[PDB]
Amino acid sequence: NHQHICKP
Amino acid sequence: NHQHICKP
Amino acid sequence: GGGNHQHICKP
Amino acid sequence: GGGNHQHICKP
Amino acid sequence: MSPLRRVLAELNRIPSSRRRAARLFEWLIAPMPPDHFYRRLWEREAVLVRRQDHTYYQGLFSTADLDSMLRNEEVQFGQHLDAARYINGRRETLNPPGRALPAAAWSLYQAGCSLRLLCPQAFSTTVWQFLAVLQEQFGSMAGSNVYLTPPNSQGFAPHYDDIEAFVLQLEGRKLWRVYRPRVPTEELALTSSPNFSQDDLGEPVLQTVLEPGDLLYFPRGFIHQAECQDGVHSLHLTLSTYQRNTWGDFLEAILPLAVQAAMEENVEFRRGLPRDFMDYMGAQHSDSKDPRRTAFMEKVRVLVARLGHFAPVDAVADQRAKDFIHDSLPPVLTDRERALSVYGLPIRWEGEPVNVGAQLTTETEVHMLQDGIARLVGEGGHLFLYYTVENSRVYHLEEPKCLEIYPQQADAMELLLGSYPEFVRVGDLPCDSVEDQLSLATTLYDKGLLLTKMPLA
Amino acid sequence: MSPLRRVLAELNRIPSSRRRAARLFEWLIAPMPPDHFYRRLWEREAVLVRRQDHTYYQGLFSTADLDSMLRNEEVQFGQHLDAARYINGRRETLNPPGRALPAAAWSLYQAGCSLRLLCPQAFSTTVWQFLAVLQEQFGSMAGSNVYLTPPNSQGFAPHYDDIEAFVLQLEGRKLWRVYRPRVPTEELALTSSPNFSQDDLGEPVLQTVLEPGDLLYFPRGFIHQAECQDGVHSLHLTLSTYQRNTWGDFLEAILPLAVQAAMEENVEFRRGLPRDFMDYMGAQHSDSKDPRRTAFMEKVRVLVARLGHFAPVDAVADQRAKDFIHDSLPPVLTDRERALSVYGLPIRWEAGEPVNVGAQLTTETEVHMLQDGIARLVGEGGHLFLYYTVENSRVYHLEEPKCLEIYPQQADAMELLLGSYPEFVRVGDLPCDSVEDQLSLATTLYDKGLLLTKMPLAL
Amino acid sequence: MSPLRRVLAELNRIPSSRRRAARLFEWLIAPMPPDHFYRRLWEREAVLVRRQDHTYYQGLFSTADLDSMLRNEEVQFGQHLDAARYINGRRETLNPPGRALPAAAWSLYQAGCSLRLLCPQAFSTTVWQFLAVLQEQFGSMAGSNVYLTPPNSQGFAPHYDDIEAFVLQLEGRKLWRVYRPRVPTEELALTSSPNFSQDDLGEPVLQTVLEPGDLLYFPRGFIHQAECQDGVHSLHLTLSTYQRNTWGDFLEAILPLAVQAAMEENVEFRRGLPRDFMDYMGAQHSDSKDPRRTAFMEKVRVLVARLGHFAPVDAVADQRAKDFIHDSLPPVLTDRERALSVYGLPIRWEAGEPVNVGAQLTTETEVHMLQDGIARLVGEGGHLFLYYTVENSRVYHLEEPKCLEIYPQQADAMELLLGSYPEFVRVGDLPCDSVEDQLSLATTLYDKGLLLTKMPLAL
Amino acid sequence: MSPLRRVLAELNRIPSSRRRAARLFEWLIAPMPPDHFYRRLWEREAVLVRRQDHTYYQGLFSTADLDSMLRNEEVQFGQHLDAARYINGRRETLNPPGRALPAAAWSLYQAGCSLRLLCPQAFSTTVWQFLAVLQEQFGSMAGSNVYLTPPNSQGFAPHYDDIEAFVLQLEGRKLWRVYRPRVPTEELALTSSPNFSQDDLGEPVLQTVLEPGDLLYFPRGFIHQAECQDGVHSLHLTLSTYQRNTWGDFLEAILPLAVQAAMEENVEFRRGLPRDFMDYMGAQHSDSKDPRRTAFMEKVRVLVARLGHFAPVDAVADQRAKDFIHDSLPPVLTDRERALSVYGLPIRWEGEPVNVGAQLTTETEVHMLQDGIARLVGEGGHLFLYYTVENSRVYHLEEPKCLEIYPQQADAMELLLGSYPEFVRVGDLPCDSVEDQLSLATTLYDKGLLLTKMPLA
Ligand SMILES: O=C(O)CNC(=O)C(=O)O
Ligand SMILES: O=C(O)CNC(=O)C(=O)O
Ligand SMILES: O=C(O)CNC(=O)C(=O)O
Ligand SMILES: O=C(O)CNC(=O)C(=O)O
Ligand SMILES: [Mn+2]
Ligand SMILES: [Mn+2]
Ligand SMILES: [Mn+2]
Ligand SMILES: [Mn+2]
Repeated sequence: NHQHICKP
Repeated sequence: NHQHICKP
Repeated sequence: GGGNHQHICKP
Repeated sequence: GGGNHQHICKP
Repeated sequence: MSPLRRVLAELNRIPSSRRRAARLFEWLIAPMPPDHFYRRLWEREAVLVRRQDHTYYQGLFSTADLDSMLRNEEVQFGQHLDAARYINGRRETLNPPGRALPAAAWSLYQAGCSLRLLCPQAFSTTVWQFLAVLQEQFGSMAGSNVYLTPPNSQGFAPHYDDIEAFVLQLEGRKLWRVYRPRVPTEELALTSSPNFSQDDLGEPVLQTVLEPGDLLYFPRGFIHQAECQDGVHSLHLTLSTYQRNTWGDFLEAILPLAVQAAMEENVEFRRGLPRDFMDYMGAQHSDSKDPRRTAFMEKVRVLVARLGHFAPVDAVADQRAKDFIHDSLPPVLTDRERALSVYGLPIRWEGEPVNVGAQLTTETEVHMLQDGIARLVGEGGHLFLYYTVENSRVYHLEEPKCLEIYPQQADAMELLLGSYPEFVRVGDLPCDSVEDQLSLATTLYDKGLLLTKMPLA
Repeated sequence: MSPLRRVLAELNRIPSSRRRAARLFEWLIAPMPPDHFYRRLWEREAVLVRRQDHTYYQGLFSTADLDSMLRNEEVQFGQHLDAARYINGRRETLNPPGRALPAAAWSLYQAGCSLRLLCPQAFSTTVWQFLAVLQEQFGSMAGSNVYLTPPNSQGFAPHYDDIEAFVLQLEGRKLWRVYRPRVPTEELALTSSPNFSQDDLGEPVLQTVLEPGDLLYFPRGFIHQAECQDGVHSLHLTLSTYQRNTWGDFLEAILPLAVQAAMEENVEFRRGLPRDFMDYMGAQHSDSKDPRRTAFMEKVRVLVARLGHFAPVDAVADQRAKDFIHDSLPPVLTDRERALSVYGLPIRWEAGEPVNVGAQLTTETEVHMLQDGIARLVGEGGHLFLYYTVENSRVYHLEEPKCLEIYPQQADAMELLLGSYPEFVRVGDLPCDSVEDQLSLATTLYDKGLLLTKMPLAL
Repeated sequence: MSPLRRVLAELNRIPSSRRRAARLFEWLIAPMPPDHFYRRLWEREAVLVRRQDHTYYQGLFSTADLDSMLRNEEVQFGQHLDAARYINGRRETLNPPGRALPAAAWSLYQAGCSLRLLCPQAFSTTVWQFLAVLQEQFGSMAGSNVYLTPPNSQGFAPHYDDIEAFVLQLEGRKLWRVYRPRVPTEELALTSSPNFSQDDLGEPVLQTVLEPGDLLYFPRGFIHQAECQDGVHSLHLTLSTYQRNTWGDFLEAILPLAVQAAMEENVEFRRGLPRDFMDYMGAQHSDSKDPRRTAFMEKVRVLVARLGHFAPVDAVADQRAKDFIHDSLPPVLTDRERALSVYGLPIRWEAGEPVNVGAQLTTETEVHMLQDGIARLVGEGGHLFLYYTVENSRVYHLEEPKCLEIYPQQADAMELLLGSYPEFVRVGDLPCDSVEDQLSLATTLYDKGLLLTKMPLAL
Repeated sequence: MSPLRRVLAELNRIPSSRRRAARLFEWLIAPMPPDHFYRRLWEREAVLVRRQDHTYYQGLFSTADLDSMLRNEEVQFGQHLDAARYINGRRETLNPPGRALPAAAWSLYQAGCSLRLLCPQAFSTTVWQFLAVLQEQFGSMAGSNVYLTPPNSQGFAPHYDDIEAFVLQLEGRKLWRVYRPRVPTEELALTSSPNFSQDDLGEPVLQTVLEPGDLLYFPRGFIHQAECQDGVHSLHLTLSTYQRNTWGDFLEAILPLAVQAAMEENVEFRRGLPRDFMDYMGAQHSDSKDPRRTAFMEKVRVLVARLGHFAPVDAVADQRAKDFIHDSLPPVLTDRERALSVYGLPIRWEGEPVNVGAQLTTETEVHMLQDGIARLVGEGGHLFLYYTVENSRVYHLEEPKCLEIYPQQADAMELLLGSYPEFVRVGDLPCDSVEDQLSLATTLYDKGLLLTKMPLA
């Protein structure tokens, strides 16, 4: 869902 | 079958 | 003594 | 300057 | 002028970046007082702020910007944009491989899918500024996402997140339902939850139709879901923060270092275990009445308790700061800070380089560019100044930037950090010589970590 | 309008991308004919093209562009910019750690340092299109470096590079000195050379002052060096290409596959070695008068020769092609190609909803590859993959091999489109099994931005 | 019969392996009582046991055994043998590369070098049984090194080790010097120390000449050094144990699991940190008069203490036990245990076919673990595993964690056998669900060599 | 005295190890002449030698030894012993995890399974000596396996192997069926084959009942299967060799180094490929008539052919030798070689070290301990002497053992290798000084790579 990390 | 290598 | 033309651009 | 008693035996 | 453009113009006139961050958060939750929020609401309750000003966020982000983002920027599916729909109580993700082109993105949208942009701050400079300033007052990385839902649909299945969320309604209307932690273990959850069914949810502690300009905050652990009704879409930016910034995480770092210090400084941690403790300790003997077992348990607790004495609190406090300096987004400078820093030096190409050769002098009055750009940390037997100025708008694109601070300047580097925003005359720095006062000042300035009262000449 | 701006305006008016590349190369070495150049000059001699038009490269790149770049971009020292100077016959590189701020960069410049912008195509869209087009007719990755040297100084020590170089003079002037390969092994060298001293050099095969607009070309292996003399600086863009694109590099890939295949297909390669060959073969026996030795050498040569029959040429060709699609820079589309591709669909957000939605390909749709150097069909273990360049970054290998699988029921059609360029093909005429096989391919390609319809779609 | 040979003969006549270990330790420090030793001497004081019986260790290891070993075994320098000398207060180790041949080893010895045989238990079966038994009552891996020093020389520089040491004098005599921990941090030190100089030493808490048969014990942290003086050599075996077996090492494992559990089970650990704690917490603030700081330190101490309630003691206990089964040396069976185990089944090849085939366990079979320190049941993610030592090499970690899974339908029975030792249990009386569950376990254990029947099987 | 014990006693009286290996192979295939075998049979045809002497192999290996191996040694399932049965045209392997105890091993046997010991040379010293000597004349690693099959059963499914096989019938009787390569690609196969069904096999080129003392040889690629009939078991030792020792493998090493030398020494390999060769080369254009394509193919073949000139044959010849020195088993010394080497120095412990201090002198007559123990190879810019003396009886247990040979001794180290078995007086070595003649000799001797005519004093 809401990914706190800009880009994996 | 016949393994030419002593031990893997 | 630094290098020269850097073609690939990696860098 | 080498080491001493080697307990674990790995060595 | 919209309240946002106005508050930004207001921030550009505020000297302290700390005062600038406070004010911005004050603006984000207004009229609600920040002290009340952090005291009674933060991490405690779900809060809805009915703004009654649909222009409150005008200028932050809009759908047109997202559309312009798919056309120009290299927006990538999965990497950046996510498309999902919620139907029949099941969360499905329609993510084609490759680049997210306007034609494909709007196709999914029209199909009833919702679009979530994972790193708005990497494209929109407005969102970057927002997050970049709000993080200074959160003391933690201020992430963010953008959700766009089409009329009469739900993009996501009910769930909770591992971060403190601030939902900002940008366009349209959306029906929200926020629930309080279902069980004790879900309150302030460590990790995000799976997608839930409607059978897992209790009654909403909050259920409202967020209107553009409204703000909805809710703690990690609070399940939530939203949906668009008949006739209109929805667009919001969810500001997140405080991921893994709990006392437990602080301990995770403290403990290993604690047991180590103790074993070195206290013989009681170096004493051998019982030669036969395996005869009464272990799941197998979890039911044994052997008094020795109770003695062992007692010895463990007593020893664990004694660790608080050896805990390197300030050390881990710095490491977390270093990691934060690393997680932070690059600072957004005010016109004044720019003009008074290396970034504003009138050195350009007019022909030849013009106005080249500005020099700092023992008379120059300086002070850190901002308050949340640098952090002094001592690793190994050395001291390093970690900074954010060279950080990318993409989480960890770059690596921990720092510069070695030599002891002869340590006292001065510590002063500069503490005296902000007070202008310090370089000639009156706590160093051994003038060569040590000018070098530091020059080294910092050139790095774009310092600024002067008057522009250099 | 500057010649560059005109020629670019011209490229946009040309339908074929293969023709654009050619036409642009023609423009680069003009008045010299591309035909003559590739037949007599290329990889053979150093060439100077005195343009006599200081506006020739106007619009390409300027010192002002560089100043704006260090200011508006995250130009990293060592990663994007190299500051260096040459003095006392010693090459020194003083690269401050971190971002290259205008203040620092210009300070070094003032100090007598040359600035070399490593990947200009990453920050300049004009330079990107230049190279993106030239790479097509080069059939090899086209890269470049911009060099800015201050007055009365030399930034680099004499040396030679591992690529074919086309030096373009953009501003100011510079004294160049190019030498022919010093020795046989240095002719068309494989790897760049170390820094040389004037003592290692002979006489220049060419020594001249390049003026804005001029072009100086020279093959890998040709030592060279430049310097500014009068009180004027110098700015040039060196376009480079053909790195590790030699016959030896092609054999490197061939051989292992050859010998392997030869062993699986010919018993002569599966026969055991002599039981006692170590008795007459080896460094300690380079002189032995043992007949069995000469027989050994002969058998090796005979087997080596026999490999030519087992060489998987088409395979290695496609691999190199695949690797080229990977190294390639993203394609620069013409307004025409854009408006007729998925990129130019008028579907965007307006008011409160998507406008002009529903573009659908039909069997009556006439199509053809968006360009000729954007895709390449390659087989691998019964699997067929179509590799493309449309999703590549302007930063070499910043992305990874992008592809999409092609099922056998489309192979023939996909193979057709690749060769039919730029001839329009009715989708309903693609050689497939079903109408659902033609539309699926055409659709899967159009949406991916690898195809272009004869007319814009509005269904 | 030498005391060693007698005591060994005695151990073979003792049914319990736990009692053998104890009895053997009793023999080691005799006349001193094990009880007194572990309560007053162990890890506290250096101890000397003047045996007054030069035959005490006869049969254990001899210099002749070493000579035969370097000759009949592949003794590798640096890997198995260390040759060293101490002169001018400098420790030097001259280890020739490769195999340690008698000629080379004795040459070094003649030159004044001490030979230290690192893993004697790998080449000597007598030393193996010695340690294999002693490890059981130590509840920790028991290792040893043999030291052979030539006359009028010192092989090692003064230092202290990280293990509990029991020096056994086998041949000749040596002058020993043991010191108490120089400083607090050196008491029961964690890691071995560097080589020390006489200047770093104080007065010896014990200085004596060890005679064959004597035992000198001293705790980790106690500096020591030895040397030969008269024209006689010295040979000793130093038995060591308790490496990294401290309370701190137990906490190392506990804490992470504790804090983790505490966070998953208590919201106080899941609460967020202060937004501005970096304002008063950090090296640059070790002096701040900010109240919030004292509150911070207090909250940390309060939370640290609260961890005692979340500590997974039984889990870490079993892990350490598991790791012990892994570090353990293979069990030395008594003729009794052998004849009654799978190892002593009379089934072997004779004539042209296997003879005496068909030994089958029955419900009427009385059994019990082959020994008490060979197995350990450990749970891991809903899975139950029985780790054993019977397949371990005499070379530490030469093999990897050997185990076999235990299904829940047997857990109770398997847990029973582990605690019932050495009480015989009728297989038909094992607490399982079915008769097929008792036989399957008993059979699976017997064949694995982890069980022993009351009577030999002939069915 | 059995023919084996007698041939071994005969080998212990033969000076040259090369003559010792030849003689042993001569004994293994007798009466058949080795020159005939290697000329017409080796790698060409399947051969059966009807010995008519059931005591021929007496002493080599027996079932009692295997039984004694399971009881004493640490024989491990899978690692060492393998148990398999062939039923209903399917190959099944019954391998319990753990150690192979006599009770378990004989249980499987009685059950109808066959047992195969993978590394007989690691346990039996007799087999080691056999293989250790036979390898010197094969110029390749002499592996080996032992198969034990119970009466009326087949342990293995039909198949071929990747090595030249010499089956030695030790006990019992067994029905064998050897087939010639089925297809051209199977002749002298590179890799072993899967298990075959009876439908895949053609007619046997050979079908016989091997009796104890008989030998059956057959090339890689030759499918084969055996089975025990009514009343008796079978036990044989299959000696293998020549695995991946083909001309193709030699090329695999040569080619990469060839194209490299060429590209450095010849500009024609440094010339750029066609700017548009992708337009006519590739599977896509495999059908195109473009003349340029035929020119390309022609240029490739011509260039490939020119590689034979740049092929570093002697270099790869050494590398293969180095790898063989690494693959080899440790040498089995004869009483004489032992007495005249470091291994036989009367230096022991009688008290104190007695007879310690033997010294080599410029008068001492020396020569390599054997012919197949050392190999001189030059890597980097250095020279190294690789040797087998310190090799384990377990394939690659240890790693490549060597010692650096300094140039001043290179000529002498080359001589010693070539002049074997001729005794060379140390004082007359091709070195720069006496210090260089004694050092080498001493360095080699102490390594156990050299021997002296008369025992040192
Ligand atoms: O908008 C939705 O359908 C879901 N939104 C979220 O989960 C969020 O903003 O954190
Ligand atoms: O400009 C210089 O001093 C050197 N230039 C180059 O080497 C080049 O452009 O390839
Ligand atoms: O014997 C010596 O010189 C030193 N011995 C030891 O350190 C020991 O046995 O632990
Ligand atoms: O004996 C068998 O059943 C099979 N034997 C072999 O495959 C062999 O010896 O190479
Ligand atoms: Mn959410
Ligand atoms: Mn076989
Ligand atoms: Mn160059
Ligand atoms: Mn010691």
